[PDB]
This record gives sequence, C-alpha cells and structure tokens, in this order.
Amino acid sequence: MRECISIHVGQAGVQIGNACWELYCLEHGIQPDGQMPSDKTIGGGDDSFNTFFSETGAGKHVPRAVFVDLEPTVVDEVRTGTYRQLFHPEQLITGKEDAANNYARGHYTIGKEIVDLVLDRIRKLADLCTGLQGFLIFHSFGGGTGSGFASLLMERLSVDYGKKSKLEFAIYPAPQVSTAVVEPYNSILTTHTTLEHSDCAFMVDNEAIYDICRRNLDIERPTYTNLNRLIGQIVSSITASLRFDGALNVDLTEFQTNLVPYPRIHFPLATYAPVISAEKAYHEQLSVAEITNACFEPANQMVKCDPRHGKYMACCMLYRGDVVPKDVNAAIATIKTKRTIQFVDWCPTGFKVGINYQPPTVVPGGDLAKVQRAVCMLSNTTAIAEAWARLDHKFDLMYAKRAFVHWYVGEGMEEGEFSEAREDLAALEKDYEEVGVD
Amino acid sequence: MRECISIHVGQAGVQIGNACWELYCLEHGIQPDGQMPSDKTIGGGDDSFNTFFSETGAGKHVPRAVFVDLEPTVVDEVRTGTYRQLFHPEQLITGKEDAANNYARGHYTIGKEIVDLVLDRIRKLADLCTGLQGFLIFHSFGGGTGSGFASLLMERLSVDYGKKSKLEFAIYPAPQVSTAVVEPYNSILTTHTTLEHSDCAFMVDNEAIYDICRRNLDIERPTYTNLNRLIGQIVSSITASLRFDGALNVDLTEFQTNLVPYPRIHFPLATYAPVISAEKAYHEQLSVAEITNACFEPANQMVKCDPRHGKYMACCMLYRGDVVPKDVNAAIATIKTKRTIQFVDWCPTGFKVGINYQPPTVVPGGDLAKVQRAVCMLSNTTAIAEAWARLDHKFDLMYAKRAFVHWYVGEGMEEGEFSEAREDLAALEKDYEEVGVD
Amino acid sequence: MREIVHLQAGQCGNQIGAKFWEVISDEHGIDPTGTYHGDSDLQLERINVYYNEATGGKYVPRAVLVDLEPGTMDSVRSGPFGQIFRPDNFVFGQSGAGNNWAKGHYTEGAELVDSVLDVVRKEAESCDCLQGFQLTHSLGGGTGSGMGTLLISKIREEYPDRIMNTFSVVPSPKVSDTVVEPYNATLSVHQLVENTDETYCIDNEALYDICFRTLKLTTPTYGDLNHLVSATMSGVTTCLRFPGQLNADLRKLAVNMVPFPRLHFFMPGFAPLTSRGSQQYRALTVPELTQQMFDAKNMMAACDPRHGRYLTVAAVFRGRMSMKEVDEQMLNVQNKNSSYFVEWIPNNVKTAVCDIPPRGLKMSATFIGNSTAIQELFKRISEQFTAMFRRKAFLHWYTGEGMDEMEFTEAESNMNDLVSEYQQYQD
Amino acid sequence: NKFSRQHAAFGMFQSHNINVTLEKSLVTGPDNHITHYDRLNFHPSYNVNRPSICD
Ligand SMILES: Nc1nc2c(ncn2[C@@H]2O[C@H](COP(=O)(O)OP(=O)(O)OP(=O)(O)O)[C@@H](O)[C@H]2O)c(=O)[nH]1
Ligand SMILES: Nc1nc2c(ncn2[C@@H]2O[C@H](COP(=O)(O)OP(=O)(O)OP(=O)(O)O)[C@@H](O)[C@H]2O)c(=O)[nH]1
Ligand SMILES: Nc1nc2c(ncn2[C@@H]2O[C@H](COP(=O)(O)OP(=O)(O)OP(=O)(O)O)[C@@H](O)[C@H]2O)c(=O)[nH]1
Repeated sequence: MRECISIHVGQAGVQIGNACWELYCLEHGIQPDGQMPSDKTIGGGDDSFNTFFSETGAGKHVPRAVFVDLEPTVVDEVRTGTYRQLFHPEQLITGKEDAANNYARGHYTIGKEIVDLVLDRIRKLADLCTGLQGFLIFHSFGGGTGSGFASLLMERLSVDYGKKSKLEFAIYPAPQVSTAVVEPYNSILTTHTTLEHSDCAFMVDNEAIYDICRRNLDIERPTYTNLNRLIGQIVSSITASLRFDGALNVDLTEFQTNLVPYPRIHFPLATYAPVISAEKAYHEQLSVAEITNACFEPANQMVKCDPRHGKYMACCMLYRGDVVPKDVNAAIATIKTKRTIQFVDWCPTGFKVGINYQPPTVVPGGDLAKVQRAVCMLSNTTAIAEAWARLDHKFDLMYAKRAFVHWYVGEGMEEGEFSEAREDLAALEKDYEEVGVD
Repeated sequence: MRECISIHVGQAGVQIGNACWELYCLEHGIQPDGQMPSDKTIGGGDDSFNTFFSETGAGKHVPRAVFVDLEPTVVDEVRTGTYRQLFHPEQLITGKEDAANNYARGHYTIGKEIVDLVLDRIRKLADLCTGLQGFLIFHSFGGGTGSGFASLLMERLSVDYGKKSKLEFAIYPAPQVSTAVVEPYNSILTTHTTLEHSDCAFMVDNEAIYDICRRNLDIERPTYTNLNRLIGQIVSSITASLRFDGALNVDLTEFQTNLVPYPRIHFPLATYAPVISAEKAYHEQLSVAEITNACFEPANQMVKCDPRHGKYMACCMLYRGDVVPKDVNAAIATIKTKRTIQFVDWCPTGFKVGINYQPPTVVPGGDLAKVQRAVCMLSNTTAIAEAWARLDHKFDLMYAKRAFVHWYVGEGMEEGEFSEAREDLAALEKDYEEVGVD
Repeated sequence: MREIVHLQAGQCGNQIGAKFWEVISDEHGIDPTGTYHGDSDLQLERINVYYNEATGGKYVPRAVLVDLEPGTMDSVRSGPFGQIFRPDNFVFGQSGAGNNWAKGHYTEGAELVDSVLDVVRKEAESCDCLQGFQLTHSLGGGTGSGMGTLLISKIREEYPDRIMNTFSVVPSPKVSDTVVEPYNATLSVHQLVENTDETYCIDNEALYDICFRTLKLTTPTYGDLNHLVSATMSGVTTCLRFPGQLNADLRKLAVNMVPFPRLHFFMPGFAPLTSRGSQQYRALTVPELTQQMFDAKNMMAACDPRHGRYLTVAAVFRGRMSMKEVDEQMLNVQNKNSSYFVEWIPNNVKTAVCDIPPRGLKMSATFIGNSTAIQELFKRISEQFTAMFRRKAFLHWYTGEGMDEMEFTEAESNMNDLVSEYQQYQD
Repeated sequence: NKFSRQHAAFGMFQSHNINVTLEKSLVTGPDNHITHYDRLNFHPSYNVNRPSICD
C-alpha cells in the first residue's frame, strides 16, 4: 500500500528521529505504551499508522524507522528515554567505535562488518511491508558518523534496489561556521560518491533556522529541540499528503519527476511560510495570499542564498489545511506576472501544488503558531552555485597546502579520490552556469 | 470600501492617539479585550469597525494605525496599559535614540534605518485595505521627535503613493509660550519642507484650549486627559461622517476640493461650538442659532487669530445630531447678511454643510456636556499671516546672531537649507496678502 | 566499550595523580573508604571508563603508581584515598634515585621495566578495549623522566593503536632548582616528540601567578595547585564520562587539533576563576565566561601567545548552556581578532558543549591551546643547553653511566629542527 | 586598614585581556538588529500584493 521506511544515521540523525517520531505519535494519539485506549483501532495493522507504524496483533505500534550510529551514548539515553518501549531494541543500531569525522573510517574500517547487520534489518523490514515507496534518509554532510557510513549503505541500497525512490535530508555545511575543518574534506567525498545514485537531496542550514527564530518566533534563546520541531514539522507536512488526503493527492514520485530538470543536480530548497509566534498570530489573520509572498521573501529561506543572484527553476507548495483553489489560483496568477521573480524561460510552468484539508496541529509544550493554512515551499534555483563556489575556494587552498591527510593516508587512502571529486564539483558549476545560460 | 489609516508620530502625538482610540472603542462598545458581548458582530471584519478596526475571523478588532516613537518610556507604559492587548506590538514602533529636538538629527541620523520598517508597516496596512481614502498623520511642529521623523516619512510616502490624500494634524506652536527655543528653528523647516507635498494640515494651540476650559467648561485645573478628549472628540466628529450617515454624507476629498482655494496654502482652522459644562447645559438650551453665533464668535477659536483683522475664504459646518435644514439655511442666510463677517468677495458661496443624525455622546468619567446638536467648524481666513509674521522676526534675530548653529552644523548640516526656509516663508506671507488683496 | 588506564610517574605525578584521583572520587560520590554512596545514576553508569568493579560496590582505580622512594609512596598510601589504591600497582625500586636521567633510563629501569611491563599488561587484559593511556610526569623531573621515556618507548610498539597522552609540567623558567634539569629536559623531550601523540605543558610560575591573580590567598599549598590542575585535567575528561550533544573522543578531538605529526605540545585553558567576594559579585553569563576563558591573564600553561599567533583552538564547555551563545561568541571572537589567527587556516575553532555541570558550579569550561608561544620555551632551554654544553659542566657523572655527548648533539638538533619547524609554519 | 591590604595585596588590576566585545544594534527589539552598518537586518513583515523588494 502507501508506506515507506525511514533511516536515521549518525547522532546528528538520531535526535531528529526522536523528535519527529515524538511528533507523529501525537496527531495519531499514540500513548507511550504503544496501545490506544479502549477505543478500537487495532487489527492486522491497517489504519492511520499502517504507513508509519506497525501495530500488529500485539496491539502496539512499531515505527518503520531504523536508528543507526557508531556510539552507544546517545542511543542508550534514548533507549532509556521516554518512547523506548515502542522502539525496537536492535532497530536502534548502535556502534562501539567512531569514524572521528573521517569519511573513510566510517566507510572502510567498521562499515563492512556492520552493514550486513543493517542489511538484515532492511530486508526484514522490506519483506513485511507491501508498498514500500521509498526511504527517508536523515544525515549530515559534515557527518562525524553521518557522512561516511551513509555513503556506503546508500551505495548498497542503490545496487540491490534501484527500482524505488530514496529520500535524503542533511544539514548543509554552514556558509561561515565550521565546527570542524575536516568537515570540508568529507563533504565532497560524500557528494561525489552520491551524485551518481542519489535521487533528490534536500538541505537546510542551522544559522538561518535561528535567524528566522529570533526574527519572527521572537526566541533569542531557542532550544536544540526547537530546530528539530521545525524540521520535524517540515517532514510532517510533506508526509501529511501520505497520511491524509485533500483536493489532490501527490506522491514522492511526482515530486521526483516534476522537480529535478536533468540528472546530477537534484538539490531543491524547502521553506515553511507560517512561521510566527503564537502571540503574533493571536491578533493577526493569515490567508494563502500573504503567506505565498512570505515564502517567496528571500530572508525566509534557511539557505544563505540571494535568489536575485540566481534564477528560478522549480517550485512546490503544499497547502495543508482549509484552502480553496479560487484565491490560490488568482494569487499564483499574480506571482507569475511578477517581474522580480526570475524563472528560467525554459519552463513556462514550474510549480507543483498540493492541497490537504488537515490543519497542522500544535505540539504540546511547543513554541510554534496556530496554523490552519500552511505550506512547505519546495523550490530549486540557480543561486545555489555560490555555495559550492563558496566551498571550492575553501578547498583548493587546503588541498594545495595539503592538510590532515596524514590522518587519512595514515589509515589507508590516497589523493586520487580527493582529486576526482574536484572536477566532479567543477563539473557541477559549469553544469550550473550552462543551465543558467539560456 | 471606505477606510483610512492613522499615523501618530512623536511622544507628544501618541497620548492623543491613546485617547482617540480609547474614545473610538466606546461608541462602538469595544471591550478592552477585543471582543463584543454575545451579540453577533464578528466576521471577516465588515461592520462599523471595518473602516477603523480589523476584527477578522480571530474576532479581535485591530486599530488601523501605526504608533512610531523614539523613546521606549511612553510606548512601553502604554504597552503595559489597558488596551495594549488590542494594540499590535510593532505598530507601536518603539524608539531607542532621540533627535534632541533636532529636526535634522531625526531626519537623517536615525530616520533612514527605521523608515523601511515603517515603509514595511504602511504597505502591509495599505495592502490589506480596499478603499484607502487617505492617511491620518498626528504630529507637531515643535516635535523633539515629531518634527524630523514625520518629514522624512511623508517625503517617502509622497513619492510612492501620490494618488491618495494626506491629512496632517499638528499642534500649532504657542505664539508667546516656547517650551524650546529650537522649536522655531525646526518649525519653519517643516513648513518649507511640507509646503510642496502635504495635502491638508490642520493646526491648533493648547493655550486657547486652556482658555476655553475655565471660561465655559469652568475648570481652572484641567489635564491632558481633558485636552486630548477635546481634540479626540474633534476627530471623532469629523470621522462620524465616515462611520455614520445623515441627510448628506461628505468626505475628505470634498474637504480637499472645497476648502483649499489655491496650491501651497492648505491651512484651515477647526472649531467646535457647543463647548459648555454639564451643569451649564443642564438648565440652558441648545439650538442651531446660538451655536452658529458661538462658532463664529472670535474668542471661541483655539488659535490666537482675530477674524476682523482678516477675511474669510473657506468655511464648513458639520452638524452631528438631530437637526432640520429649515433653521440651518435661514440661520446661515442671516449669517450671510452679517456685515462684521467679511468674506472675500471672490467666493459668493464658501460653506460646506455636513448633516449627521447621530447625537454625539458623552464619555464615561468625562467632563464634556451631553450634546444633541453639535458642529465642527473648520474654516480659513487671512488673519493667519500674523502667526507666521510672529515666527519670522522670532527667527530672523536668532539666525543673524546664529545661536545654536554649532549643534546643527556639528552633526553635518549647513546654512543654505536654513536660508531657503526664510524666502519660502517670505514667499508664504507675500502670497497671503495678495490673495487678501481683492 | 572503550576505557582508559592511568600511569602515575615521577615524584610530581605522585602528587599530581593523588589529587587527580581524589577529585574524581569526590566528583563521583564515593567515600574515601570506597563504598560508593549512590547519588547520580549517570556517574553510576559511565564510571567503567576509568574504574573496574570490586566486591561490595568498590570501584578499583585502573591507575599504576611507579617510583623508587617509599616515603613518597608512604605519604601517598597514608593519604585520604590510599585505601582505594591497591598494593598490587605499588611497584618500585630498592635504589635511591639521585634523579640522574641516565640511571633511571639505563641502570635502574632495566630491572624495573620488566615488572611494570608485566604489571600494565595484566590490567590491560583485565579490561576489554582501551581508547589509550595517559601519563602524569615532568619533563624536567628527575626520576619520572627516566621511567616515562623508557615506558613510552615500549608501549609504542606493543600497542601502536591507542592514545599516548602525556601530561608533563614545565619547570620554572627563572629557576630550575635542579641545575642539571636542562640536561634532563633536553634529554627527555628528544624521545618525547616521536613517541607521544599528545602533550600538555604546565608551568608553576603561571600557576603561582594565578594565586597572585584570582585565588588571592597569598600562601597556598602545592596541593592547592594540584587541585587547580586536576580540575583542568578532569574537565577535558568530563567529555568521555558524561553524555550530551558533544563529541568526546580524543581521536574525534586529536585529528581536529593536529594538522601535522610534529604537533604534540598543547596548552590548557580554564573557565571561571573567582576571588574572595566576587562569587556573589559575578553575574554568571556566557559572555563573561568567554571573556574570562579567553584572557591572557587566565592563561596558565607557558606564557602569552601575544608574541605569536593562534594555530588551533579547542574549548569544551560544561554546564546548562546552548549552541547559540558559543556560536555568536565564536562570531564575535572571530570578528574580534581575525588577524591574530593565521591565514593558513580559518575556522580553527572546535567547540564542545557538556550539559552536565560540575560539582560546585554550573557554568564552566576547559580550553586547550595550540599557538606560537613555545618558541620562547625551547629557545630558553637552547641557550641553557648551549651554555652548559659549551664547557660540558656536570658531565663526568653522565659519562660514568656510559652516556656520550653525541647523544646531546643529535638530540639538540632535533629540538633545533622543531625551532624551525614551528617558525617556518607560522613565521 | 584590613580591607586595604587584603585588596592591596599582590598587584593591581590591569587589562592584558583579549578585547572581546559585541557591537549591539540600535533597536531594543530582541528580533530587529541593525547598527550603523547592516541596516537591513530585521524581520520582514508579510505583504500580500507586492512581493519582496518589488522595486
Ligand atoms: N541533522 C542534525 N545535525 C545536528 C544535530 N545535532 C547537532 N547537529 C550538527 O551536526 C553536526 C554533526 O556532525 P558529526 O559530528 O560528524 O556527527 P556524526 O557523524 O554522527 O559523529 P560524531 O562526530 O561523533 O558526532 C554537529 O556539528 C552539529 O553542529 C541533530 O540533531 N541533527
Ligand atoms: N501632542 C502633544 N503635545 C504635548 C503634550 N504635552 C505637552 N505637549 C507639547 O508638545 C511638545 C512636544 O514636542 P517634542 O518635545 O519635540 O516631542 P518629541 O519629538 O516626540 O520628543 P520629546 O522631546 O521626548 O518629547 C512640547 O513642547 C509641549 O509643549 C501632549 O500630551 N501631546
Ligand atoms: N612533588 C612536587 N614536585 C615539585 C614541586 N615543585 C617542583 N617540583 C619538581 O617536579 C619534578 C617532578 O617530580 P619527579 O619527576 O618525580 O622528580 P624525580 O624524578 O624524583 O627527581 P628530582 O627532581 O631530582 O627530585 C621534581 O623534579 C621537582 O623538582 C612540588 O611542589 N611538589
């Protein structure tokens, strides 16, 4: 039927799994035990949860996600946390040794002996499910364990299964913040390995998530959970099409086809418009028209790009809640007539609309707004080459002065793979400009 | 439809905004919370408030005004006041640094970085409304913050929005009382800057307001609370045509067309006849005759201008309450027969009548009278040139010995702009007598 | 699971390790006798990184004590926590040290290395998988330098896959007491550079200046200095034992501090240090801590890197704080002094946040420094070495044990190589 | 003179410290942050007709 499997890699990938799964359990009314009240929704496991959770004859929900990491610390505390009784013990794949930010350490040293184990999980996950549309991969480019280990498995998931989709999401390297100066090295090591297999990559950046937060959420001191609630809300919206229905129902396959123009580049940008504090929405009103402009205001994008320096290619809006096509179609009719918005003239149409009637609910103990008209704005533009342009100069210097390799060549690599990825990147910008060249 | 936006610039011009909004919610019966009783008036925001407030589906009436300020003290205390929950936080534009009465400091130093946010505010108010007849600007000539900041925004809103009306309301400087000696400096500066853009500016003086109160209202110790309610009533009367109806309905556009004779000079004087104490009204009677005589009594004006030294050009009477045309037209005809009243022979007719059936009410815990027949007397005469005649000999002495110039030139200014004001004023008076010259 | 076994060497390391372990014991809530009083579940869980389990809930320290002089060990044994230590690891020699570097490196160690090798390998098999080892000793110390240089060499080949954490104190530059200490230091550092991977440099004069500066109590004990330095050593080790949104592994750290192999000298940095009345005169907020932790006066290792520039900086933050303040503080300090960093590497800051506050304060941090301030250090010892080797003073002893001057010549060249090795990279 | 010497002990305070500092904004709003420079740093409100930087 209409279901998928989720993958969370790295301690950067696991808390968001905790947070998002903490979110999904709410709208379904999932109790910490796993069972509903005396009210009847249990059976062979076919209801609201059947796409996310596996509430079999035992009567309690089994989320269809696997948490994989290389350190037992953060996985044990959640194994001793709140929802551990739902969660499957060895679906919480732990590790005893770390890759130490090294892509190849998590790609050669320990990955070999542990991917077979996670291969056992996925097939025992795959056999039980029926529809198996795709995989929800959450990771990080600057992954101490997220980078290397994910790259190997997606290769093995690519080679064994090339007929279904795979959905990757990673925090993008911060444009001017670097908590690691080997975060650069592994980044294009990951991307050059993933360009030839990945289907569609969605990225976010923490700083502008914060920049929004202390702009309109009014919180100068957010918590690390708030970021996770925001991004957890983001995926909740994109999965709301899966869960519920609306005026039209759209699937990840359509998003795959209609967004990415050509091979290689598959890197669009998401954005959620109704991000505001409760007291602000308290005495103000929201409708589709103004939030449509709001998601089109550049400072509301969580990626440090000036769209005026680029050109628009694709855009996707998912209207979750009470909306009607009338004001929607007129409003989007206006945005096409706008002149500052510079789409490429190749595509007269570049928009994908998704209508869902369900109003997005508030998380208990939350900080978000009270939204009945919501949208996550998936879009891809040509203003993204600067980020890789921002990168390559950070790299050409360091590789030239040839830093940290004694760590890398010390545990067994050579410089050829570091070389190949640079023209792989150099292919990207020349690709990115030539598609920008009309 | 039929609506306008209010602007209150200056910590002087904010408590007057506090009173009028407080007054307005009364005749509408707006609870301080922002919701009506169980009576059904809420909706998409379309009723008596739709011209004034914005009571959308949220059910909270939102005043259509922006409170810009440069010192956080007064703006925060009202933000801790009674109706602060009604008020929108960032239309109470709080302030951080002061212009120190320096028009130029407010016009240049801080005004640049704030106007965009105000420009951000005004377009959001301009975009939501439909009729947008004009703007209600509350300011002051001798504004420590009112002077400089009003001038910059009106310049900016003139260049982008020049098709709607601009209603200006400022305290006229006290001819013999000077709370600041820099006050004449900026006051003429505003006039020469505002001569070429402002649409309709209405002035008033507090001393004569104080003169009135212990004459007929019989209070030797009033307060701003007493002062602001008087002007707050005044704008309430002129806006009563906007809310209520009558025998005929008139609008600011008719006011613009019919009051100002010629370009440049657009400076009429307002008056309200049935100013009287409650007990004096108690055992006496009001009718159109005596109030017509009262409104044309020279000492009933709030400006130190004696009509028999000048000549009338424009006059308008706005009857709010239970009045018949029979006694009015006969009375004004007898007024036309009057010989002391010396209108300019250029205009055979110079009166604009406004009839409204709604009786003006009293304010709870107030000091006004209980009036059935009221009139706002906005008129114009040539007896005003002496007011600018007073200012020039006030200024010309100061400029010749160039006192306090080191402050202004110290922060980056010169004498040419000060020079331009004097012939702009000299042009202003020389126009005054030639139109007076028949 | 990955654990650590400690080595206690030199007559300072005896003093150091004694304070080092008791601070840990008082932190984790075990009484001096050893019967743990259950108070925190997390420290109940992740104490196995350092201690093993004995009978009746006794947490046996996995540290090895080595010396030659019983009285120091007798004082250590009679200490408030000597009972938590075992007679097993009490290994020593029958000889008076004299603290000749040569006797401890060639004569006395010869019959002592075998036993201590047998010792350390028994506790090595006692636990499963190490991160590595750490050593407290002195570079100018007499007896510790001889034993350490011997053992670090042997542990290199037999486990070449772990951390060679060395923790040595630099003697006072103004006075070394031991006149032959410059010989001892120059000998020691030669084999230190290739064998070790990590080294902390500590100096008493700066520590004395700390009492001059913020302790403000005129006459402390050297144990008080031990208390201060143990807190710094404990602070960096709080990473591994405690949970939180920080990466603790020294490998996760060392690859981030070390650009090139010759880098092993690292300079500590600590967080709020407070005077008599300023405990209740301080508004504990991150900006003041970041100001305080980045104070040249707060520095305690060698000297002020003001004369040089900053290669790599890494600071671990302990307490209930958040990533935004460190981020905005990092932007501030980056924009504050970008020029005083090296254009060689930007973003040379590596931040870690420990959510578990210490016992006694909530907001704290530890910093480790890699700058160009060590030139003054080994340049100082260079003139000492050249002057004392100019006329071969105090040499007839060292020739007696069978040592020759060619060792000194090629050793000094190694330090002279590091002089250019530091200078060329920055200057 | 008890407080004096117990204060006058040792040396007297002197700034060899790292001159760290954060430039603040000209607004009290915990959301808007604009200085002499970077005056376009604030939350953009939500316009309904004209999109961002229409002109
Ligand atoms: N996506 C995501 N990123 C996080 C989260 N928490 C922190 N981060 C950021 O993501 C980075 C994590 O990258 P890595 O350090 O390589 O993580 P790892 O590969 O799983 O292994 P470690 O280095 O041991 O943590 C950190 O530097 C954080 O800035 C999170 O919960 N989710
Ligand atoms: N509009 C108004 N004016 C007042 C009030 N009370 C006194 N005034 C007069 O209005 C003038 C205020 O002008 P400014 O001092 O320039 O006001 P500002 O520019 O907003 O800044 P401040 O100097 O802080 O008041 C004073 O000189 C008073 O004579 C009041 O309640 N409302
Ligand atoms: N324990 C201790 N050692 C100190 C102190 N101050 C300086 N030191 C020096 O720290 C050095 C390290 O101790 P060890 O390495 O054990 O010294 P050693 O090998 O026994 O040899 P000697 O220095 O000749 O006594 C010693 O050499 C002392 O000179 C102090 O206050 N306490």
